[PDB]
Amino acid sequence: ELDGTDMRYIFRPKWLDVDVACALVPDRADEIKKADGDEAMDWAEFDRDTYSQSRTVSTHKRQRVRLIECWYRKPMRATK
Amino acid sequence: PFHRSRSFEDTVKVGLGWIEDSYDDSTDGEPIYSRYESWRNVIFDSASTELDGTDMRYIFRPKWLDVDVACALVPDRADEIKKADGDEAMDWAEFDRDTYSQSRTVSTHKRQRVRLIECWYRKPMRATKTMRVRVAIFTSRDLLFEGASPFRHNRFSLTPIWGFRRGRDNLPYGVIRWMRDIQDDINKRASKALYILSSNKVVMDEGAVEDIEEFREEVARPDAVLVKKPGKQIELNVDRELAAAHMDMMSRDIQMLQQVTVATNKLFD
Amino acid sequence: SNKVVMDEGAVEDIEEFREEVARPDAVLVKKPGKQIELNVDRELAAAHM
Amino acid sequence: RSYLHQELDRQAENRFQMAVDEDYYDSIQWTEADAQVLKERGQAPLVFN
Amino acid sequence: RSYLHQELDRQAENRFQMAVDEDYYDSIQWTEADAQVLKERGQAPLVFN
Amino acid sequence: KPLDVFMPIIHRFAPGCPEPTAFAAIREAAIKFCERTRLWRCDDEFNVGADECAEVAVPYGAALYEMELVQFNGRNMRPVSTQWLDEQVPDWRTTTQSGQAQYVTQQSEDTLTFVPAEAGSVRVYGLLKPTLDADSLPDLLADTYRKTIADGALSELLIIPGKAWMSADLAVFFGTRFDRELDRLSTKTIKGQQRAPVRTRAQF
Amino acid sequence: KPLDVFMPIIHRFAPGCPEPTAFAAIREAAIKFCERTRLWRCDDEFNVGADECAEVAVPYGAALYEMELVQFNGRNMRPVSTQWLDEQVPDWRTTTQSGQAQYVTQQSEDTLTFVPAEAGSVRVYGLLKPTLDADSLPDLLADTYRKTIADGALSELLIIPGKAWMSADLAVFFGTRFDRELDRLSTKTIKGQQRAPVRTRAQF
Repeated sequence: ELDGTDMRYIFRPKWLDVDVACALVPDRADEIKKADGDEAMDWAEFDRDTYSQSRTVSTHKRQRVRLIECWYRKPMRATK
Repeated sequence: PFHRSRSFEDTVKVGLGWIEDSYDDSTDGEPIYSRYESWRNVIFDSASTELDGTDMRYIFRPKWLDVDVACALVPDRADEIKKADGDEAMDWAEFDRDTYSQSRTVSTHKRQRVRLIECWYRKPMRATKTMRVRVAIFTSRDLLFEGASPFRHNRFSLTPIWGFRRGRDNLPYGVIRWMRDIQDDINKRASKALYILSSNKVVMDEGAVEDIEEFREEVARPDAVLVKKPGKQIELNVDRELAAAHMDMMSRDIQMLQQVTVATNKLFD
Repeated sequence: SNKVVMDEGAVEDIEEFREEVARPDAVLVKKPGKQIELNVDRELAAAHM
Repeated sequence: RSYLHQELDRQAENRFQMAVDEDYYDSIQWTEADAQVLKERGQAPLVFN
Repeated sequence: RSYLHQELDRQAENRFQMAVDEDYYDSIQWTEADAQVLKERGQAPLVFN
Repeated sequence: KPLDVFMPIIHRFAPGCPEPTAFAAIREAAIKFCERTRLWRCDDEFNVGADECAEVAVPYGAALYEMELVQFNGRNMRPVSTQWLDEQVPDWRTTTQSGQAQYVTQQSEDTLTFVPAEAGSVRVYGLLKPTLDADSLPDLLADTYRKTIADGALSELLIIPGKAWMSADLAVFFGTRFDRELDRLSTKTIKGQQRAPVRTRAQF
Repeated sequence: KPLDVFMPIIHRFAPGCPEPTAFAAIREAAIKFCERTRLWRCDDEFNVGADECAEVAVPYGAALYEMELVQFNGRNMRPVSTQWLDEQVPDWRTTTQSGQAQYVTQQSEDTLTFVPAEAGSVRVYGLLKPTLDADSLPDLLADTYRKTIADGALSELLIIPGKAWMSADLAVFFGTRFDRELDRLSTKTIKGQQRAPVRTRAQF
């Protein structure tokens, strides 16, 4: 479709800090705390995480988790 | 207007494009829908000679739909949809989508796609007091629904935007063809010229070089040191004016593409 | 394609010569005292254009 | 189904031609065999489009 | 998750092509192998962009 | 077929030469003739399988000079050099995976190697060359082209020093005639007796 | 295989040469032949480890002329000159670090050195050259190309002074024939008997 209605689903993998991801969705913070992707976004995130080829990473480290928002379409067959 | 623009864009690239204007019942607010169908997904009767398309006896519209959508589309016959040809174009698109990768470990959950073919055919009637259009939707092994066209107008919803139409076989072709073969010739000329620039052709006296393998490897290298025998002549750079000749040929082909508004007027009409 | 006018014994193997003359990368070997004249007629291309 | 088969096999030549035309539109202009020939040359295929 | 995997691996080629295009935009146009070849040549790679 | 048809010309130009020497010169001259003319052809078939560098089987009084082409289970097979495989197709020798044959390499003097090893019939259509010790020369060398081989052999004999045969003038003259005749017949592979045209392959 | 098959040609041109001197001349002419033609080939497998400048193993009556291709534990290796390493790779000699072997350098006559040292199997694919004292020449030289090496040996034998065998004209003639035949066979490495074409590498 030129309109794009035939698009059944869209996926939005977002890379978020543990603090902000925990803040955005409540009542399920434990799953976020205990918590695929293509080369682009994972490459950017892992380049950020790597810092350099060899570094002495301290105990304090930014913890980033991935949340995926999926918008999907399902027919309903309303009798009307 | 976007649908019409895309349709004419396809009529430029390929032989024809299809725009359909029909009336559909659903929770969609607009009753009269006008949407584009690609040249790939439409099969039309080729026996027609009329410009209007009246002589077109039947139109086939193979569509690829998900099982949930297809079952939701037509009720009372979901079992046949669950249990359930085509040209290489749309089949290739669908099979490329299904293939994912060359070697892939597909999980249990796989989206299932079925092919539904919508057929509109015309049959003579000759009422006592003539051509009545009937819609026909059929899967590979059965037909989902058979009935007459509810619309008063006695023509198929799909209207073909024609283009250059071949005289002998009465089948459309796009603007491309002549530009296509001159283009592939241009590509051949450019590749040949670049090769001739890169690699030297060597004709030599039979005893020119002591080591022929190192010679063969290091003719092209700009830094190579070549060792040759005293009186056995080596002729490097044998044919390189061919480079200029092929470049001129490519330029001439470009000029011929330029030669081949008023000329395009038939597509606009 | 090249046209070749040559002495009789210009090339030892005439089959490899025949195949590889047109090749822009080919290594061609010829006997010393026998001349090779590749590109016998090529202004004809400009004439035909 | 018989009519659809006849339409498909009758149109196959021109449908394939139109497919190749749409393919040459988006800078895909090299035949697989000739692309392999260029690859053996060590030359990267190019399309001027 | 299965749908996301299918959509990711189905578009892997185009995703790589778009990544390469964006990479070409901001003046990185050299393959690592060709950059190494130029380095052995003693030549500093350059992009005209 | 026997060399007794060649030898009378040697008698005429080299008087009373011993038969084994003249026969050896006939063999060497015919070897050079086949190296230049490449007119002798025979067809050989054998079975090759399981990474075996099989040798071409040839008639007893012949050696495989040059392979016109190789057919592998009905496939027109493409000969390439060993370096070409080393530079395009790596792990050429280390790999043991079987497959349908695509390239021919002659690593040894008479052994053929296909880049995919496969157990199937191999047909080699190749030129032949007389061996250094052959009692009977082939029909083409003997019946119709006896004079050219005779001239080459006469050059060889007249070179011999300290004998009544020795004559430098005739040696040089017959060497020149032998070279010119080989040189004329060089194209007979492509042309044949049928006047097949010789046309350069066109590359676009 | 023995040189007594080479002997009849020499005793046909040089009547009474001693067999040891003729043997030495044949071996030296075959050395020159294999230096120009480069046909003779062999493979060997041996283990190299712990900074060991291992030596190649070859058939006893032969010497390693040249290394066509060197493979370390299944890797097609890139040969480099020692000065090339001194330029591109500093501390080649000083370092002792082990790593995946990537270039070969031959410091000595027959010892190959890898700039990354490792303990792994080494396969050497090298052209061969007959030694100065080899009782038996390989089959390809004697059986198929007897005449050319015979020509070279006969040139060397006719060079010898103060003897009935001395003849400058025939010596020059045989030397020129040997040179021409070597020159024609120079391309056999790339070509072979399979008619593999010789094509220049293109650099882009």
